[PDB]
Amino acid sequence: LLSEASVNNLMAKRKADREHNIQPNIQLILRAEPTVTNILKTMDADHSKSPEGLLGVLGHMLSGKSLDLLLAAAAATGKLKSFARKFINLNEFTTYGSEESTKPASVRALLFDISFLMLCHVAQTYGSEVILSESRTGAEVPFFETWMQTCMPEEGKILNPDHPCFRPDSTKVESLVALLNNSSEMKLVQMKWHEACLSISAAILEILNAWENGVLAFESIQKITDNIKGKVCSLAVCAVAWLVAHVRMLGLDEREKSLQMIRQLAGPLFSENTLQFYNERVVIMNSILERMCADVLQQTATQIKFPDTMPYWNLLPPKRPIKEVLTDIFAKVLEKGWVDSRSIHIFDTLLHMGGVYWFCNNLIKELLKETRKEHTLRAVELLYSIFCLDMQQVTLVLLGHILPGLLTDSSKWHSLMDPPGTALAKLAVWCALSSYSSASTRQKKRHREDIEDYISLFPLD
Amino acid sequence: MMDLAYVCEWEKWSKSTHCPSVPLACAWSCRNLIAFTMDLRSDDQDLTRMIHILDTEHPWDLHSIPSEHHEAITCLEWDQSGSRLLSADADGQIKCWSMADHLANSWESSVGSLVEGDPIVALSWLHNGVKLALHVEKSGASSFGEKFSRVKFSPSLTLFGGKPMEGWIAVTVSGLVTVSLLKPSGQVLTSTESLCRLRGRVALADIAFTGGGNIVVATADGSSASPVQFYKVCVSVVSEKCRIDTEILPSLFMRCTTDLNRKDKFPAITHLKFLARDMSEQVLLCASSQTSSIVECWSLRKETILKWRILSATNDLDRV
Repeated sequence: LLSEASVNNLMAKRKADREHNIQPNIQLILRAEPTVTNILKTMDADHSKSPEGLLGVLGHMLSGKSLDLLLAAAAATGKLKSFARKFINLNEFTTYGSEESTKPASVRALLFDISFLMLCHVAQTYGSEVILSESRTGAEVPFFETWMQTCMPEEGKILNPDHPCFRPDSTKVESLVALLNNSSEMKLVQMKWHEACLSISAAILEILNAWENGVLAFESIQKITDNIKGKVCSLAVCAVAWLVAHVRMLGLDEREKSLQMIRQLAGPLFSENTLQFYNERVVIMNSILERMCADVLQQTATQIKFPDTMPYWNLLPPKRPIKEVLTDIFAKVLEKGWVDSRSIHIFDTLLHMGGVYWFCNNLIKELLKETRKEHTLRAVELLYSIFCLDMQQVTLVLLGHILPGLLTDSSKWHSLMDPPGTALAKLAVWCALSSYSSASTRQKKRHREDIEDYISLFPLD
Repeated sequence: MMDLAYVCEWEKWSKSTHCPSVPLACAWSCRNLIAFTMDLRSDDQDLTRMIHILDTEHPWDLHSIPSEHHEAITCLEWDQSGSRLLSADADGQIKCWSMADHLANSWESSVGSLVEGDPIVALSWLHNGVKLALHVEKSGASSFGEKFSRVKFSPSLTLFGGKPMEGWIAVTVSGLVTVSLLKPSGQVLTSTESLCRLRGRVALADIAFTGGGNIVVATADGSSASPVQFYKVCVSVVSEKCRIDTEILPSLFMRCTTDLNRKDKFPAITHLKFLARDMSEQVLLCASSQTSSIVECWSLRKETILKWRILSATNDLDRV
């Protein structure tokens, strides 16, 4: 894009200005991205279906923030969609399993485990829609996408575990709850990961039934919960997940007893069963279990201490009305002269949960404090982006009930004056054209269920 | 046999148009006093917020009350007697309408309550504990004691004797509840508290008493994916204020969705109520789509200790 002729004198001036072993992430990204591209290419063939070279590569490429090096690059370049697309079929390959001896099947188990760890942070950081393809032909559906819609309780979304998908069978979970009582598994040469994962959700229901019954030895249960974290801790995560689901409809007085298993499931690490690369796997699943169980830990005031990567989560007051804490951030952002990425997630749950007709009514009356045109125009320019967060709805609710509500009475247009009337008229015409031309997953979520009779509201005279 | 009495109609008053219409509610006194309203939108807002009182012998000399409100009235109820009123609406603005000087066309209300930034999803009065039983089987009993005898429900929170206290409670649209009780003196005690840690949208709710001065409430978010939680009210005035303890009842999920045939039909809840006031073991729950409606009755009979169960349903329904 730029010629090198204007580069050289700029180099001279830059050295003049700058004249007046801590490796930065700049070059780290710079030679990370060739590695990102060639790994993204070779996972299509799975190292020509030879897992020993892949195991060596993932052993060498497992330094500090190695997964983050590819996640940031693929999200930045927009190729994270292919990153999620290809590992879905890799999980299709590795959940069923072929005939192997104990160590190639252990490598297959770690193929099931690592790629699970490579994608759960994508779900808990970059959202859920980046994983889902939303188009799969036939009944040969991936296991990971059925897991995707049913496993994790989010901060704004809770599972509804009464579904028949949550309870596939009851004869298999008897074998699941019986084989855990005996000894170590020694069975993963062909065990059908997908069939075990869904049966774990009711095997742990049987476990909590036997625990509340008290007819079993508790140290045997300790042996059980230390057995499931020995070699493959993915089944431990599956045991955590539906326990987290089953917490929710239980009352707060009825929740801490099951946590005795949960605190045993992901407490201190378990030694003497390391296949390979085990210490870092516990650390990388701790961040997954932190956010997946956050909506329980805010309710159940308990500690599990899994081991920060916790950027935007729940700094709100618990009982204060949201009016005053909603209003005061806008003035501080205006006086900053710029908007903070911290406040972007702060306003997000607000505009999620309250209801937009209330939010517009709060801000419109606060628009009527101004006499300086630049001072109100900054607020109008900020409100342009704030309304562009849901432009498709504010282009219909500003013109729908606000503008009729700005003219119905007589004295109410006394506020409509030279700074604010002109500023609001410019604000409307910025949004109107953009809606004629035609930004979050949560906006897609909240726009699904609601239906409204627009003719009943507006019969077009 | 069904009879139609009359229709009393103002001249140049009908055909409301060019306005989003609102569902309306009606109220009736212990006496023969209908309290009603209508949405008009005729160059003023108070016509929607207008109160009409009609004495039962002369439907023309109507008593008119211009109840000024910032939001339109949603639920209208009287007192158990014919002395007090309520015009429920969003963000408080609730008064207490007492009768004025034993006329037929005179009211006043100098007291009330208000809550800021929180619409109200359910509301009810307090309880008196006086009730008798009607026996049509005792037509030939030839005594008023036989045909009419008290069942003696427990009066709610009898302080300074057997007199139950006077007041009302309400559940707001968010995770918040309010209580206001009139003293034996002229003062009023009002309290407001978060109902639990979970503060959230509540599309529908209902409030019903139990024997002993406690109150069971219902919830309905409207997201069609949440459990229908139930909560209990523990009245306790600790020497300056009524500190209320809250706890979660054994709740229920919803039917006509686990059959897996069609589950996103009737996508939003439209009706959630108890069968009758002062009792909370029988729930009407109706979901209406743009075409029809489906209604379910749930019963709190003990087998969980508090489990709800289906009763009956008719052949077909329209939008109720």
